Amino acid sequence: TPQTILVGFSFASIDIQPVTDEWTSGQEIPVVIVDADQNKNSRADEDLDLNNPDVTLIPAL
Amino acid sequence: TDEDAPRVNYNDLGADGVTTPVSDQEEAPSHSGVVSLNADSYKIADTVVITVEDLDLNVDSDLIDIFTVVSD
Repeated sequence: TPQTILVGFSFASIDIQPVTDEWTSGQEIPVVIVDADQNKNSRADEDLDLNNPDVTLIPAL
Repeated sequence: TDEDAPRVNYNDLGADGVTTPVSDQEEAPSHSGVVSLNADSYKIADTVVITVEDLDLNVDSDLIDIFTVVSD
């Protein structure tokens, strides 16, 4: 029984979630990025890297 | 459909001893393709999506059926 592989992108959603209602100074708050396009390996951990040309897109501020 | 429906034929030696055939048929009708858009109005770069529901274009229950766009 043959099985096909589908190439398809996804819509990302970058969200900043402060630990409280105000982002005061000296408070590290998590940044959550949901992007299936950067998950290029299902058996390992993919870490973004400016030095890695394979990682095409990196968030910036 | 009706008298022209796809019918499979299979001979058989019955318990009596005659070679009577046994057959079964199932209709394979078509469907009216319906295409519609998610919204009545769209803005610039509103990401319009085309939903086509027509079961006759499925040519394999295993593989994912796709239709590309001609560039020629």
